[PDB]
Amino acid sequence: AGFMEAFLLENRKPKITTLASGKTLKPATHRLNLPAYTKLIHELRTKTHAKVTISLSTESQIHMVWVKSGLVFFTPSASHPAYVNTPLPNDEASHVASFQLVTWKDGALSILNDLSKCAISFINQCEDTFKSGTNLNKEMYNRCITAESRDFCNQMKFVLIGRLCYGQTTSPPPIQLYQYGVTPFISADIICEGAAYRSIDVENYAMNSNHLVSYAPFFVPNDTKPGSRIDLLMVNHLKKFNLIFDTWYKTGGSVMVSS
Amino acid sequence: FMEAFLLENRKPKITTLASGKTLKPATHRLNLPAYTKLIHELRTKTHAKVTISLSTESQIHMVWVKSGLVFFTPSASHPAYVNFATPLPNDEASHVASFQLVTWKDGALSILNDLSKCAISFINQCEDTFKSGTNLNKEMYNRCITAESRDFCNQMKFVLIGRLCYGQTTSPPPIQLYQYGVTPFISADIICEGAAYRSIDVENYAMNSNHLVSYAPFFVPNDTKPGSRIDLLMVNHLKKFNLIFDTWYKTGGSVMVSS
Repeated sequence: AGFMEAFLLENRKPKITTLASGKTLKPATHRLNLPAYTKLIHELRTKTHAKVTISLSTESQIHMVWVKSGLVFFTPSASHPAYVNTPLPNDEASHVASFQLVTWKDGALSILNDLSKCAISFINQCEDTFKSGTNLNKEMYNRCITAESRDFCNQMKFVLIGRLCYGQTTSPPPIQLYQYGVTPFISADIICEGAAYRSIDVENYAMNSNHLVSYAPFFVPNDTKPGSRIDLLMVNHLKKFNLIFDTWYKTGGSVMVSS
Repeated sequence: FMEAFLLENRKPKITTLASGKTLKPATHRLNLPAYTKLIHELRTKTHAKVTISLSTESQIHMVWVKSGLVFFTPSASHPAYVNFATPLPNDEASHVASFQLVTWKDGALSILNDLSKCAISFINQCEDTFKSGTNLNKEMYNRCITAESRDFCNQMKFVLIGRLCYGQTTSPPPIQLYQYGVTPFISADIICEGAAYRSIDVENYAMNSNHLVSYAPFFVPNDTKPGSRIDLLMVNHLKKFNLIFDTWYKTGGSVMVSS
C-alpha cells in the first residue's frame, strides 16, 4: 500500500466505543497504523528479525524500552508499573525479573532507523495529502479523519522516545513527532490536518529541544550482587509546549512485545 | 482567568471507553459565558435589545442569516426539531411554523458583537495562559486541558457563522474561530495548546476567507402566499482547510433557544 493507505488498517475489532443517551455510536471503520512498528513486533515475536533475537523466555510477558545506550527487552514482575494483568522501581528493587540489552551497534539503531523512516514518511505523506491542495479521494479522506488513533499515537510515542534516547542533541526529532510525547492522545483529524502545537511552538522548538528531556535510570537487577543496575538511562519526563509542565514516563515509554 | 470559560461538567453528554475501560469523565467543560447569558436572557425576556415574539407553546430556535438573526419554531418534520426523547425544507414546504427576523440594526448586531467579543477574548486568553511562559497552577492547567468541549465547540460554531453572515467579506473571523466550523469538535487540549490547522493554513486563510462560504435559503413560510420565502440566506457549507471538502450545515448552524 502507498500514500496514506500505507498508514490505514481495517478496524476489525473496535478499540473504542462511545455511548450517548442509550445509543452506542458506530465504530470507525479504520485505524491509523505505523506499518514499520507492526512489522517489527511480528518479527520479534516470530524470531524472524534480521538483526535482533529476543532471548528472554516467552512464557512470560516481554516489553521493550529505549535507553540512551540502545533497546532493553524486559520481563516485568507483577509489581512493576509496566506489568499487564508498592514503591516505583528504585536502586534496591527494580521489579524487573529479567532483561536483555541490545546496544545501538548490535541492532537497536537498525530498528530505530526503520521505525523513524516510517514515522517521518507519515509526517511528509500528511503534508502531501492534506496540505498541498491536491484532489483527494472522498472515501479515503473520511477513513483518515474518522480513524481510531490511540494505538498509532503510542507507536509514534515509542519512535519519538527512541529518537530522543539515541540523538536528542545531535539528531533531534521534528516537532511533528515530538507532539506525540507531550499529548497522550491526538485524534486522527488533528493528526492529519492540525497539531497539538501552534506556530510559536515551531519556532521555539529549534531553540528549546536540548532542554526538553529529563532522563532517569531504567532499573534492572544486578546479576551477581543485590540491588539494581543504575546506569541504563530512559526518558523520564518530556517538557510540554507551554514549557512549564511535563509528561511523565513511569516506564520510559515502554511498550509490550508479547504476552 | 481561564476559569471564566469553565463550568462544572454536571451531566456529560457522552462517555467513552478504551478497550472496555470507561475513561474518567472530565470534572469541567469549556463554556462561552456570553452564549449562556444570551440564551438565558432570550428565554426569560430580559434581553436589553431583542424580545422574542414567537409563541412559547412550542420550541424556539435561532439561526443567523445574511440580514440578521431569525427566531423560528420548527415543525416536527424540520431537521432542527428536538423531540421529548423526510424531505429537507424547500421552497414549497419550509417545515417552519413561524419565524421572526431581527435585522442587524434592530439588535442582531449587538447580540453578535457580545458573542464575538467573548470568543475573541477566549482566543486571546488562550495565548496569555498557555503560550506566554506564565506560571500556572498545575491543577487548573489539567482542569482546562482535560475539560469536555463538545458544547463549547457548538457555541463557537454559532458565533462563527454569525460573524460570516454579518461580515465574511468586511470583518472576517480569525482562523482561530473558523476552525470550529470545519471540524465536528476539537478536544480541549487541542483548543488550548494546538489547533485544527497548521501554519500554512494561516496564510491560505488570509487569501481564501472571501471564498470559503456557500450560502442557501433558510426557508420560512410566505405569510400571505403559499410556499416558502427564499430570500433569507444562511450558511450552508464551509470549506475545510484542505480546500477540497466542506462541512455542511443542514439548518445553517441553528441552535435551540427554548424547549
